[PDB]
Amino acid sequence: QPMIYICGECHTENEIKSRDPIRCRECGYRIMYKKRTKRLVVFDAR
Amino acid sequence: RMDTLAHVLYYPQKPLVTTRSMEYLRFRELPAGINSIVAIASYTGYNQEDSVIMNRSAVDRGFFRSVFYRSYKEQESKKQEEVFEKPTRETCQGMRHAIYDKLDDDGLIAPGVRVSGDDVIIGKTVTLPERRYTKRDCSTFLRTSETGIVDQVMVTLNQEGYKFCKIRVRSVRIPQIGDKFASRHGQKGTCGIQYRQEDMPFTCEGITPDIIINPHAIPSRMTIGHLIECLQGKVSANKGEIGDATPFNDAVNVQKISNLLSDYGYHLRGNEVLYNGFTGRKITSQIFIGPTYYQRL
Amino acid sequence: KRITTPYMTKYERARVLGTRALQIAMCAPVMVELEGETDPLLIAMKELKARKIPIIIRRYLPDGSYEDWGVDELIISD
Amino acid sequence: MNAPPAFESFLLFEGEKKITINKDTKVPNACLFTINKEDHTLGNIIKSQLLKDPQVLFAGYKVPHPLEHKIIIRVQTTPDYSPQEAFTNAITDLISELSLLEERFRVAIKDKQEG
Amino acid sequence: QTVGVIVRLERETFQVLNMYGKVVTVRHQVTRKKDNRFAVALDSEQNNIHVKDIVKVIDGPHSGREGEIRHLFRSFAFLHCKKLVENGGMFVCKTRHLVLANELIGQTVRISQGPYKGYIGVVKDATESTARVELHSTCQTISVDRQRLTTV
Amino acid sequence: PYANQPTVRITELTDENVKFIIENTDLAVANSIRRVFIAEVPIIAIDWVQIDANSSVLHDEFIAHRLGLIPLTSDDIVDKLQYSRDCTCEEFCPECSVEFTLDVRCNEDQTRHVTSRDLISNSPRVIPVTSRNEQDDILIVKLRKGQELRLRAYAKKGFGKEHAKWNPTAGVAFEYDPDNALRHTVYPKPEEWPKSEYSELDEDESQAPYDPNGKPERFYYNVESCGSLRPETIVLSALSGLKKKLSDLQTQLSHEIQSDV
Amino acid sequence: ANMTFAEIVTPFNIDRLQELVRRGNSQYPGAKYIIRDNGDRIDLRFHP
Amino acid sequence: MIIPVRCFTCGKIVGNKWEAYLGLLQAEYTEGDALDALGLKRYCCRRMLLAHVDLIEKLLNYAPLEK
RNA sequence: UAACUAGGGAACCCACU
Ligand SMILES: [Zn+2]
Ligand SMILES: [Zn+2]
Ligand SMILES: [Zn+2]
Repeated sequence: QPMIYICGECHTENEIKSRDPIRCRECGYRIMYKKRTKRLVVFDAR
Repeated sequence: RMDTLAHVLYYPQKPLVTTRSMEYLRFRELPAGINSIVAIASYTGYNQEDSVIMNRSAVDRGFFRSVFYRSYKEQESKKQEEVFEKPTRETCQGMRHAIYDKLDDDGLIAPGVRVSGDDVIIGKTVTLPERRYTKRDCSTFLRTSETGIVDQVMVTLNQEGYKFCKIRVRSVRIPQIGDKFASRHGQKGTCGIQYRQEDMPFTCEGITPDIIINPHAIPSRMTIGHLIECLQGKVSANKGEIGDATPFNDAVNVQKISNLLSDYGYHLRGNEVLYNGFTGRKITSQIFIGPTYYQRL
Repeated sequence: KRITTPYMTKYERARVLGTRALQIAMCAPVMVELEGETDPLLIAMKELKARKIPIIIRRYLPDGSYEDWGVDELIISD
Repeated sequence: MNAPPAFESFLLFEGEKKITINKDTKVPNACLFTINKEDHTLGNIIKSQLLKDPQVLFAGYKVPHPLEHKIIIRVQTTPDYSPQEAFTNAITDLISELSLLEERFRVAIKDKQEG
Repeated sequence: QTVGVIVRLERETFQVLNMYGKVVTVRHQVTRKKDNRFAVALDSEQNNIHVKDIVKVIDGPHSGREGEIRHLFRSFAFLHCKKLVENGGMFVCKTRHLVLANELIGQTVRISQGPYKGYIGVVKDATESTARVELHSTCQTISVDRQRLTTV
Repeated sequence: PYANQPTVRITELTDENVKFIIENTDLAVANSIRRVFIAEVPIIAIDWVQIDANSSVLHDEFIAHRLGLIPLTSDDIVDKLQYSRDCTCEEFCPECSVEFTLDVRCNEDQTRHVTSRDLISNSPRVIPVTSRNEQDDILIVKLRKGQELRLRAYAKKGFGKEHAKWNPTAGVAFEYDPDNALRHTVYPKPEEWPKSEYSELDEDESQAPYDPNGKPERFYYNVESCGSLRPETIVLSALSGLKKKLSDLQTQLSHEIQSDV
Repeated sequence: ANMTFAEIVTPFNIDRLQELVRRGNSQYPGAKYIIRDNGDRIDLRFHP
Repeated sequence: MIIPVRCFTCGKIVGNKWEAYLGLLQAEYTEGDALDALGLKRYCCRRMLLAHVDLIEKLLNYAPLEK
């Protein structure tokens, strides 16, 4: 349910729901990026 | 940039042997290729007829390692309504046999998630116009033969005020057998085989070639600029400078480069005594070897 | 009287070996002994070398008539 | 995509044998030694040490394909000798030579460190 | 939970004879189930019967007739007789009263044993013994024995 | 029919290379020794990186690849460590691995250089070579303000046959017959070929007279270490490893002869 | 592992084809389908 | 983009020598003298430093998307 | 108490042998 996006301009942690427009809540920039996943990221060092 | 079909080399190098026009092409600042120690030799017959033998130990150290970027875009539309959501078998029709749990609650995959072919990255459901299934699956998957890591997910509005997402997938490309490599003289060729450092031939100083090209690639092609660039690269790497290969320059000829190379304790024509990597016996013919600029195609 | 060649053509070799291999793979009784051979291709080869294949080749003449030749009646290339 | 894992050059998977013995039929007193997960590093020393043996009439090794990781060593000996004991004696001589080389290298380390 | 076969096509309803012997009248919006054409049923002689097999009725309320197998259940068999005129020849009889005439999927795992030890992957496909693990670090998907996998 | 009696003369011993001569041995033995130098001397290198946070301009595979190539001090610990595949633990354990931790956060306006000083070991003796207590530190990534790199790395034992990050040598210089007395290489014009470092001829000579009875002996070495092992330890562990491979082959061959006969 | 050849089951190759079927489509030296005598196709990709 | 940890050809460590190479170059050394002062003797290690382009300093001019 | 598929066309551009 709670989804976080990162604004492309001001780099703000943005809690928004679904079906509401992609709109930064304090600078109005309309491009946001997903945060890095919380799953296990393991690489061999080759 | 969420460019479709982007390729980036890990360790691009400016050429040791350059023309003076490359200062204005800005090739020094955005180079495409690596200066590689290259012997022109017939070794085990795996470089025959426009093929090369790559050093596996060099490739393990990041030699010509590149990263491939592919961007996937998808819109949700209101006509029939499409929505970015994670599909569920109890309420969606046409779902493939893919791991839909890689998607988040917004129907989109997160950066850092490993993906394979026919893996959903954007979950899209379109409502049926008219029971067991009320929504139809219209999700987007990767290409069937493509894997990688999700690099970046960008979500925005499009021109018509609809939700718009772009997903960049990061794929690390190790140089392998069949990858196409070219010199700066029209001498293209796939990789025939990769030998480790102990299998490669070596000079008396322990230098093994990064790439071995066939001698038969030269004479019918008459790419003498390849050999002169190799000689000048040897002189430049030993001297500690960048060699000038502007074409119509009378201050640079083969004899001057040869005398400069002879000043650094090498044979003036760029030949070296190589030893067999398998038996240790030195090769009867002395092999032309030096640094020359290859590009990963 | 048969007027076609007494030698057995390579096309006849190919089709006879394929047909016999398909028959052997479909559990036709083998006309020769088997020294542990399993692939029906090699069994058909051994049957052809022994001239034991129970196949009649009907060679069609261009005028409409035909000529029936046994595999054993024909000269094997090898 | 089709890249073999890097351990297959030296790790025996479950089922195979390290070294197999096969008798060579066309000549007497000859055997073929198929050794898995090995390369020129071991085949060359075994081949040369067998070549030092006067009772060995043939000694050669080869890698049939560089993409796979087996070597085939062919040893033919005199009739009063067998390729199996020739191979055994070659390995024993290589082991003793390496032991002597290791202890003399250690002595040289102490000599150079102590001046 | 209940299957059935339609006996008559009507304009807005389906006339379906289920395992009752009673014809029901239901609306159009029934669902469809995949028929088990390779199912096995057992008669009173414990003989194996399958689809399109002629069986005789020797017990039950309608003993004496003969039918053909169309669909199968755990303890029931559907029968057809072309001379029988009720409900288009459809009927049902019990099987024993006749005679012949993974959770691992999608889970992140660690290969804890073997040559691939320490590699982190996601199970694409799995069986009782082996599992297809999509390695996070490489582009490979490999078959790993499930005794060598640890769910992380 | 018997073994060689090889002799060792060491001409230069340094913390970065060993320069020695092996005489009275065969060419195949010398070449196999060089091959074991490059490929079959085990050291400790990073082979398992768990990225927790990476805000840098370099992606996670790039950082992991760079971490694998960082050499670690492996002397007298690589012998105690088992191979990770051969050890019975579930995850890594101290008996087969060394745990590394890196956690760098850039909060300053200056560029933060994540180097091998930031690689923090759980073993006091398996540390990056540049962190030994002169030389600068191996740069991993450069960070601007707001960027971070948090990771847990595990360093295990392997040899260069598997991956070049476990190659302990930089340059294995190898020579035999510096005056070309055997004519194993044939110079079309021997006058223009420079003399070897180990050449024993005058300036007027170009190559030695042909020796028809000669064999290759007196092999010249210069084993330059990458710092993961001492060069003398590289040579000693190479001899021990080749001995171990020969002994294992002897064991399997004895079992195969016993089973066949 | 992608392209397949339809091998007819004989008593001479019943065991080899049986272990090929048992390995399935996931392993490389395996099989993709079983074709019965009545033309019924058994998919080995989805485990029966 | 950044200096490789090892020379591709031989495997000598060169990842610790880029900043020292830049410091020697601004100390009015020639490139050959700077390579000689860092101990890079083989030309395989010399062109790792001679031909390197540090794209990472240009990548750092862009602000990260999260902070 | 595993309900099992893929989707159009027309033009242009680029690359490859
Ligand atoms: Zn904002
Ligand atoms: Zn352990
Ligand atoms: Zn180097």
